[PDB]
Amino acid sequence: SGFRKMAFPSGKVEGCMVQVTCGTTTLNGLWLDDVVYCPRHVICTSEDMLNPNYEDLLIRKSNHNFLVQAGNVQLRVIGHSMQNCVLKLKVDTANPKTPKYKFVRIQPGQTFSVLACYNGSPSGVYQCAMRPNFTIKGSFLNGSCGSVGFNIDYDCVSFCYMHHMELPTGVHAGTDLEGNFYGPFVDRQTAQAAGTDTTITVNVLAWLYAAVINGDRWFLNRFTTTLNDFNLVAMKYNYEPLTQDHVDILGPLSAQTGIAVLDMCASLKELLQNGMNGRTILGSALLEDEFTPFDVVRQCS
Amino acid sequence: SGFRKMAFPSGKVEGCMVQVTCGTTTLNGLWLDDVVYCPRHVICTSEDMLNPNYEDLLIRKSNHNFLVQAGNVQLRVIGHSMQNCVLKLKVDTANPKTPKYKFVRIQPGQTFSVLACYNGSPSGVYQCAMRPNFTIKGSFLNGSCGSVGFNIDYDCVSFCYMHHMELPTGVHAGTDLEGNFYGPFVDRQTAQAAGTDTTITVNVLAWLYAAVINGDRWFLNRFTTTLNDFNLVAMKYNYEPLTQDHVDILGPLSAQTGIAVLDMCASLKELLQNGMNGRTILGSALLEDEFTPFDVVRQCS
Repeated sequence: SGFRKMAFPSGKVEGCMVQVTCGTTTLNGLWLDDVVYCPRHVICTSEDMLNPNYEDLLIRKSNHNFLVQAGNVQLRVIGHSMQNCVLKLKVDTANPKTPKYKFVRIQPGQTFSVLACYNGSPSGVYQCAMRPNFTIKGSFLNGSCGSVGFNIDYDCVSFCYMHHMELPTGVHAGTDLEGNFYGPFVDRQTAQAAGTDTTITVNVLAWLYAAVINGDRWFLNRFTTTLNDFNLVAMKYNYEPLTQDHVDILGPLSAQTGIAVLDMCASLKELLQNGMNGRTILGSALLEDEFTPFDVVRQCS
Repeated sequence: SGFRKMAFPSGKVEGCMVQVTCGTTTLNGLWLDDVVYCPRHVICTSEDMLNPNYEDLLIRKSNHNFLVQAGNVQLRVIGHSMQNCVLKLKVDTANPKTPKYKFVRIQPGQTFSVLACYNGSPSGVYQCAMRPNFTIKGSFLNGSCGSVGFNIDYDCVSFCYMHHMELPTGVHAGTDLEGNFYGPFVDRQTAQAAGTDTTITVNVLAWLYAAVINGDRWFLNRFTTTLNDFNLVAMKYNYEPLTQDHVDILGPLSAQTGIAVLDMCASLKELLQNGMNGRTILGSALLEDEFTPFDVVRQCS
């Protein structure tokens, strides 16, 4: 029993982290088979970041301008290309520690682990959610660029995220491993608006189910409610709309606890309308939304 | 910028996890050089756990009664011994993935990473604190016994914790890697009292310093206070007494923020006496105590 925000074991990803340098800039890259992937802004100076023409800046670079270091080993670059906002450096050796992997583009509200890295060396691991507005609230100090987010299915690593930048607001933005940004962001140091962020309703409900399984039941109510009634309450509190697809994903958890989803929505409604009166749920004084239904099921199982 | 509860990268520990079976019971072991370490209650049935005589139960066992499996590999046991509450199985091969390691016994209020494992295979990693009452609030399902807690100093892994049991209260208890329990607990399925748990004051202060560095300053006050005045407030709120050793450890953080420790205690006092008025600090509605001063410094650096 008990409930912690758990990350995937990071070992399979640690063996893929490398350091990439172009000119003066050093950041993290991901070495898989004979390709190294890193943020294309590695080729920019701090002055370039105001308004970079990446194609033009990349033109000034040849294979020998890219220093790729894996531990103490030096890799030889035999090709370079830009794919969207990522650089792909073809190297002459396959990474012997390449795990089974896929590149996936995750959906807002899904969770993943981040291995935060500096100069190609891992420093820490944490679990987070992609926010509905396609930002992440991470821990990214200078030189963490190129650190990656991932999920693990027994032996396959699904890479879903590469860190690129901190917005002026302090939240973080990045790409999938094909270099397409999540959300409206660009790799340019300019003012950039993230949308209003909403709370991930299906995750909150999943976590409430986690709480019941673990013995916290005070929030359970006499009331029930309807999908439209609840969504009225959600819209007011900047919770994302709950759909029947969400209700269905919560099915196994409803089965385990014997609590119907709409009964649990009515508890959430009262929570939203009345607050927590200084009480806690699973040790938290706020409604937690970075556990998916899948996360809760896997941790309990 | 930004602040997350970060665990150490788990790779060095993943390569040490094995599965140990004696009779019907299977749990996790730690394979380092040519020794496997696991909880001695691996040799107990569920009936044995009421009141086990470990010496007598161990007598009925010989080397070939202990099945040690590392992935698909099978290890050969050439010796067994009981050290306090841990069994040490001498095997015929050194673990080739043995990192540089030490065994350390940590102090209450210090933090470490846990690799939660089931049948010798890792499932998740999280960061936690040893509570002042020598329990941990973990995530330990059936078969997590023998999962280990650790810190990492660049390349050395310092093992500090092995999980043994869940108390009837839902909190967890375990040993150092010499088999000495943290706290008053025994490896017996009987009612066991944990002391009153207190909040780790020096960690809360460290986290407040983290908050200032990250831009949350609302809690900063006009007041200051004294060590004895503050400790009056701490005792009332079940916070552990703050000493000059603690004030000193907070020195680097006081230097970075230009805020004297006692000024920050006065902010904490007002927080403790007035609550948070529905506000948050670093995204939390409660005062967080599982970051040490060292944790905060390392993450900011």
